[PDB]
Amino acid sequence: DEGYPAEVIEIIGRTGTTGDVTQVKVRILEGRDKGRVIRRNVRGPVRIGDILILRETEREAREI
Amino acid sequence: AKPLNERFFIPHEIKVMGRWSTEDVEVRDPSLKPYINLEPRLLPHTHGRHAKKHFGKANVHIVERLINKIMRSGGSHYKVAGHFMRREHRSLNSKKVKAYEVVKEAFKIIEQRTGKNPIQVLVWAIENAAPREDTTSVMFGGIRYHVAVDISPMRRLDVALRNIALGASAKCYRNKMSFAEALAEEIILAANKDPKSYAYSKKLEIERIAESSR
Amino acid sequence: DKWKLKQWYIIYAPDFFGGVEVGLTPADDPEKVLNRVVEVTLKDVTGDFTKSHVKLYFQVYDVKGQNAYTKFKGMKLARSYIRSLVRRK
Amino acid sequence: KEKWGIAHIYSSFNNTIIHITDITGAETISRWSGGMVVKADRDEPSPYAAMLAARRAAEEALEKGIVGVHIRVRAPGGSKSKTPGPGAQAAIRALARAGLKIGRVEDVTPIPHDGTRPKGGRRGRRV
Repeated sequence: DEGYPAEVIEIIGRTGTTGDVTQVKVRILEGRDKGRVIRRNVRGPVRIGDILILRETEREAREI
Repeated sequence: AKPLNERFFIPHEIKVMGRWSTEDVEVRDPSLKPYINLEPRLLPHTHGRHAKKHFGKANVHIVERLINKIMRSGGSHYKVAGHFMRREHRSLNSKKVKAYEVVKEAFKIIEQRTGKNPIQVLVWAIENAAPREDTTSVMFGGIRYHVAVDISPMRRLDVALRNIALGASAKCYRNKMSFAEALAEEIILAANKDPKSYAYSKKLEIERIAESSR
Repeated sequence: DKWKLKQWYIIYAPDFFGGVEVGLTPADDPEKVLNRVVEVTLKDVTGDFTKSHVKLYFQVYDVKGQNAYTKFKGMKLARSYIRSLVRRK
Repeated sequence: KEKWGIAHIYSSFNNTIIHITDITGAETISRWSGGMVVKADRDEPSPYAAMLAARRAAEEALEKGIVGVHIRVRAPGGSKSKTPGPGAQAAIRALARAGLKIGRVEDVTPIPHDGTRPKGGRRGRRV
């Protein structure tokens, strides 16, 4: 599998039952979705420029 | 017991513990690469000074992070391997010298058993024990829903280190095996992807639960 | 496997619509395709890009050896088009 | 010499059904639903279950030779709900991605012209 790395570029805001997840916009670094900008939820502290290994690039997290 | 030249070891170069260098250690995970500190450092002891700053742990050497994670009791409000490990007066809590000695002996054992750099083996174990996805509850409408979420590199590294420490504690708990031997065995198993490693087993379980939730 | 027993017939539009190809349909027996209805658009039938909201229904009435010709049965306008046309005030 | 069929999607709040038929609609090619993919009733209308069922149906259609599909989304309609369930756009995206060309996309929900009386009484569901 090895997933697909993607770089975070902008942060929407906080989200969750206890507010411990963060929604961000990521750009797929490589794969079949090269250059596509999607939106995903993230658990844990995140900052601009971080890289997340998405196990898949299919379901985009909905609006806040 | 110990040789005098080892009891009075005198380093002369800036390297981890005065014995191992991180110049050849390679991290092939882009997510975890910026957060694993491998800068030239002799003594892995910063006396804290990083909890105040947000994202301050990114500038702390990985060996010191491992020492801090080892410096604990093992289990207070959760169960590891189906048991509590409440050691009150005989724990490593706030014993950095003891944690340092344990980590040094474990690194020596790892080096002797593998033939490679112990820091490289630790990096491999962290990479193979860091989960990539988790599950969490999100409240939309008037009720909650369990959905799968990604994990930040910071949390990935934290979970990997905590799982390695917990596995070492479980392996060393109430057995003839010592803490250093248990830590070395756990690190080697995690690096070799063997399912007996607690960290790798927990990573597989978490990823499977996340896949089921998504 | 019954799928290997099915042959593909070519559906033909009515003569006054140009008699052009509109699709392919699988069938085991040629009689089973003798009454099927296919929905197409005037854009595909004639080539007019503006009239993409008109839907034509063609019903097969003859099979001639992998060539099923159709007759005109009905015409309809798109539901979205009608909803756009109708408005308050 | 182009293989084009019709993909009917039945989307509701309890389940999703993806059914691929020929251009005339009288010849079934593939038919998959959420309950044949997921193991729990609550998971049947989920977009993930819809995506998996759509992927299986698209694979079967591609194996049988269909290359393009016209989408036909449908809510239960009639006296029941007239809005498609969550697993409709996800199924359409899965069909588009799995390797099937997408043609016309229309909504064919049956809209009554003041038809029959819906169930639940004059006070509706009281939960």
